[PDB]
Formats: sequence, C-alpha cells, structure tokens
Amino acid sequence: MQNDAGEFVDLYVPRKCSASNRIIGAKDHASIQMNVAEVDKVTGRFNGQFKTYAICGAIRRMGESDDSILRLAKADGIVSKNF
Amino acid sequence: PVARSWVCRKTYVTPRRPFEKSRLDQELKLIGEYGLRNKREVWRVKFTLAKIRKAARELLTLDEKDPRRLFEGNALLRRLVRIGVLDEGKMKLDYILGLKIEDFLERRLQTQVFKLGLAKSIHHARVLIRQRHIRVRKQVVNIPSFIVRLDSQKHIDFSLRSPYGGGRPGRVKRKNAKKGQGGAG
Amino acid sequence: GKCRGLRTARKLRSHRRDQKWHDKQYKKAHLGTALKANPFGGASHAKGIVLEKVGVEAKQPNSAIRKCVRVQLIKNGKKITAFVPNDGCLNFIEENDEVLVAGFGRKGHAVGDIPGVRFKVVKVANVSLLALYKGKKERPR
Amino acid sequence: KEWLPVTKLGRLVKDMKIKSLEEIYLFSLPIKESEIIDFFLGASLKDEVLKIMPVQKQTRAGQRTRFKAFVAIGDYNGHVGLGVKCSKEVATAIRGAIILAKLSIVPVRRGYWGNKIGKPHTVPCKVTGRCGSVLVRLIPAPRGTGIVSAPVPKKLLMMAGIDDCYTSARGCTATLGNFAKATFDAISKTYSYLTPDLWKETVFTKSPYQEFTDHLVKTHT
RNA sequence: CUUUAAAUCCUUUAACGAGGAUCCAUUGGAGGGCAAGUCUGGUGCCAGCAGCCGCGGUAAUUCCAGCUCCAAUAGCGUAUAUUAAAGUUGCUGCAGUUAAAAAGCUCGUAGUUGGAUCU
Repeated sequence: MQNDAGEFVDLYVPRKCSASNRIIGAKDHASIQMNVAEVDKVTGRFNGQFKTYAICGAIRRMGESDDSILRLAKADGIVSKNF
Repeated sequence: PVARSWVCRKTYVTPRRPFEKSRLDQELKLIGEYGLRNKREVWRVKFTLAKIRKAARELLTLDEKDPRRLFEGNALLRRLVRIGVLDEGKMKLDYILGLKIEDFLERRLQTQVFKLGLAKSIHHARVLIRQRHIRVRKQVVNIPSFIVRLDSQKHIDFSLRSPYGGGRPGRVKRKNAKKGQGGAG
Repeated sequence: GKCRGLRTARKLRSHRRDQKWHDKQYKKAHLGTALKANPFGGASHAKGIVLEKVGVEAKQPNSAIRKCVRVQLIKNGKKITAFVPNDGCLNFIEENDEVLVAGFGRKGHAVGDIPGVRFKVVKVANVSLLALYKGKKERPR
Repeated sequence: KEWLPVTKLGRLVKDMKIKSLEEIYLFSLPIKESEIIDFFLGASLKDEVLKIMPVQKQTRAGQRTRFKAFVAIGDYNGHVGLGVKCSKEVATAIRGAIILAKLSIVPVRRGYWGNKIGKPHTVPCKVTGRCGSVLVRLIPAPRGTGIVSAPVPKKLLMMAGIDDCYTSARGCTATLGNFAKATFDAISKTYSYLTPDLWKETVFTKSPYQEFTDHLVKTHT
C-alpha cells in the first residue's frame, strides 16, 4: 500500500490466478507455478527462456484447470488457433 | 422555587472488569513514577482523554472543508497547544487520536516541580505543593492536580512568604531557637 | 424480521407486542398478580413480629438442619418464614420482638441448601445483627 | 547440537541463498521443518500458554488422562501462530504445542482507519472466521483505541500486532478451542480479500527451486 | 480583621500547637469465576460457609480464631427496581427435520408486495 507521502508500506503483494483473477494465499498449497517453454520459430529448438502461469486451488478442486490453461494458451498463441 | 445551580457531572469512571492483571500493572506503574495518591485521579484523566478523543471522533466524522468542523478543530488544537500537550509545529487534525495518558500527566504541576529541580522526590514535590510554597505569576497554588499552560511555565518559583525561598522561619525552627536560648542561660 | 414491506409497521408492532407479551420476565414485571403475590408488596424491607422458632431440615448430600423464624408482617398480616443468617445469632432474638426482614438476593426464590425460605434477618430491636455478633453494640433490655 | 537439514527448503536456507521466509510466503510452499522459523524469527518471538484441558476415554483398565496443550506464538511485527498438541504428560505436550505453533504461523496485513497516514495499525477490512459455532468479527478502529474483545483475543491480537480493533462474538464461546481457531482463521483471512490497490496485473518471478536447481541437485540427496 | 439587617461560613494574620507525627482508616474477602497463604490451632455431616459449582463423616487451600497478603480508600458492603452485557424480543439483527416450534389441506374479502417501455 501507499500513504500520504506515497512510499511502499506493505510487506509483500500476493500473486494472482491467471484464470479467475483471484490471489493465492500462503496456506493455499494446491496452487501451481508451472512454466511453459517456447520453441524456436525456425527449427523448433529450445531457445532457453520460459513463460509461466498460475492457477488457484479451487479451480483444480472443482476440475477445470485444463481448459483454463487451454484458453490461456489460446490467448498466448502457443496452441494452434483452429485447435 | 430557589436560586440554585443543580449542575454537576462525574469526573472519573469505573472500568467493566474490576479484577485483572495488566491494566492494573500499568496504572500501578504510572502511580509509581508519577506519584499519584489513588486510582481515581488516573480514572479522571482517562475519562477526560476519552471525552476529547470521542469529540475528535465526531469532529473527524464530518466531511472536509466544513465551517463548524474547521472552527472547532482550530479551537481544539489551539487549546491543546496552549496547555502544552502538543508542540507548535505539528498542527494536524487527526494527530489528537495518537496521544496517551502520559501526555496528559506530563503537564501536571508535580511533574513540572520535579523536573525543574526545586524538589528532591516526587513525594517531596507533592507534599511541598500541598503545603503552599510555590507562587505562580505571583499567586499561591495549593492543588497538586494543576494544569500548567505553556506560557505560564517559566514563572514557577518559591513563594515569598516561604522559609525555603526566603522569609520568616516557621514554628519549628523558632521552637528550636527558643529552647536553645532557654538552655543556654 | 421477515415481513419486509416498505409500508409494514402496524403488523410488525403487533407481532412485537405479542411476542414481548410471550415472555417470563416482562410478564413478571408488567402484571399485578406477580406483585400482589409478593408479601413485601414491592418493598425492599419489611417489619414483622417473631411468633415461633423453627428448625428445618436440609437437602441431599449437604445435610445440616437450619434454624428459621416464622414472622408475621405488621402491614399485611401473614405468616412469612425468615432465616437467621449468621452463627450465634439466634440467641440474640427472643419471643415477641420486631425484626426487619429482607431477601437473600436471588429475587424472591429459594437460595442454597435451605428449602422454601427466601427471606433473611437484618435488624432486630433497632440494632444490627452484625453489631451484636462483632460486639460493637449491646442488645437493649 | 548442529542442525542437519532434511527438507530442500532447509538446505536452501542453510546455503545462504534464501534471504527470507517472506518469498516462501509469496510462493506458498508448505513447511514441515520447524527451525526455518527459528532461523528467521529470532529472539523477538514471544510465547504464551493459553489453558491446559484434560481429555479422557472411559475404558476397562481405568481412566487414562491425555492432556491437550493450547498455545499461541509470534513476534510483535506481523506473524502469529497457534498450536494444539495431544499427549500424556505436560512437558512433551507443551513442547509439541509450541513446535506445531511454530509450523503454522501466518503473516497479517495491517491497514488504516479513514486516513492512510503514518504506520499502519488496524485491519484493512472486515474479515471473519467460521469453525464450530463461533463467529468472530474484525472491524477496524481508529488510532490508540485498543482491542475490545474477550481477554484471550486481546492476547491473540497483541500477538498479531493489531493495536486497535473492534470485535463481536456469537454462539457458545465457552469452548476455547473452537473460539481460538475461529479467531485464527479470521485473522488469517486478512490476505484473501481483494482490494482495489491490488488491481495491478501481477508478474511472476522464478520459482525458488529454479534459481539454484543446480546447487540443490549437487548438495541435496 | 473581613463578611453579614447583625453574626456564624470562607480567606488573611498574631500567640500556641507532632518522633509509637497514640493527632492510632474502615469495608467485605483470600478453591474456581475473581486480583490474595496447600500458615497455624479448635469442632469434626453438628455448629456453620456458600449469589453458582460446591467446602463439613477425626489429615476443613472454603467452618471458627491469630499472622501475612490482595481490592477501593473516607470510604465500603447488603436487599429491592432499572439499564447494558441479551444477536435470550432480533427494524438493523433470533429461530421453526432431530434441542421449544409449519395450522391436516384448499379457496378466499380488507392489509401487505406487484413485468418492460415515454429524451
């Protein structure tokens, strides 16, 4: 947070889910910080860098993390557009 | 039909829980270094501070740039800086909410006497205030629960009719001198 | 509440008054029969005359016979029991004397091991029982 | 006497490559090794025992009396915990309770009342906890007001560090365990309540294994 | 001396006036709630204490006496009403399967509450 002077005063900011825009608490041990690697455009080799996403526990417990990461890949363009 | 006033109000207040450890320990502490007679005095101080914080609460409840809020706040901070519990640089409307009992008890007359160096102990300061030895702007003061204003702080001195600051000796030194001259011859 | 109309006030007031009627303490404090059944008549203390000395028995495992006084109050005239509170205080009272009675403090109900007794003894012969027990004042003749 | 790490988190802390447990709270790793807290939260950690309530099950070979230990832990800067241990004699109950309270500590967020001026002092919003039949309200209060509650949640809110709060209680509050756990997941819910200040799109840094994966695979078996 | 119809009350001021400043501070309590002795002696389901749990049957942390200690302090305790705590009268803001609870069911007049759309 800020104040009247305007500096940072909170200890940290929590990360948010990439599907439901909900934050992840400290005692939410079902959340996943998995990484997606991208390929080279010319050959398909591993270029070295990555890009990640985040999912909360309740989406996995209800059972729709797979189609959520599917639409995240659709907006990302890693999966094919026709699918 | 009589010409009577019939107006009075309680000055102290009793807490809800009589038997406890913690708040008893802090009030016994502050009686320890500040030299108070009994718990009723700090109950009066707590009631006065609760009243001024409550008044600050409905003062800050009202919206900004309101005439009566601005007038009441300016008068309240002027009173709080003229009694000396605040300082002249920090005039803000919500810093009244961040003060405690020791700020109220700092401007007590016993604390000023003890910190001005004309008394040995706080108990000695209390018994010397109760014995009418101090003039304050040429006025003899007896009450130990006396609020000293900021402008009336440099005029604390011994009374001119006291034997400590210069005057006639009292009953006991005159008695010792009389028995000494009686036993001398 | 449940009836949540904008112009619903008379029905809610009627429901509230009927439900506050359906209670115990309010019906005790707003009916004349409860105060009429009280032998004190709504008074904190009363004066009466000792007429006999009664030793009543106790309850289960607490077993100690207790000594009580049947007192007839002057203002209304009915036989009302009263309990001598402290040790060694039954010898201070005699026959045909005036006794200032009061309850134990549980609002007209039986207290503790003593059955059926809701009043105690405060003052006899215009002197307190505490003064006679401590020995501060002597019982007049 | 010297500490031997068994968890890779403990190895990463001992290798002087984990700066604080704060990033562990950010990435929400579970903790099952109760001296990372001893390493980070030092002498400022304060301990206070609540009440010892004996339990028993009726058997043929006599009444045996297992003991339940109730405890709170935490420094005066945030992090606060609770621990319940069931054992026979008192000393191992007290030790297990303070250890299990050292496992389950959560940090709290401190907010303001009206004006965001100075250091934060109160809860940022209204959070509650629900277990058993206990409802514990957490309403923010102005500066210097003090905690108005039962004595056990006064003790818990000074362990948490909230100097000023307004509370409310409902249900059978005589049972200390349900009421204490209701206060605990009430004050642990001060994070999971989204504010407009947290509307910025978050960026994810590397996973805590990902900076020193080579170091952990060459120094951990 | 002042004040006052005139005094008394307050204030000022002579002469006095404290070393156990004898110029002597009480009230209910000490198991829990609820801050305070497993102190000592006496009776031992009797006398009693106890608002409530419960302390008394011959080793009374509660009875009765002495010492110490805690609470407020010229004040403290008790009984009657009353308020908050009572979110145990719930308008905010109680519940109705099993803890007290929905008429056996249906129609139905006042009363309650009523779709969208006009720059």
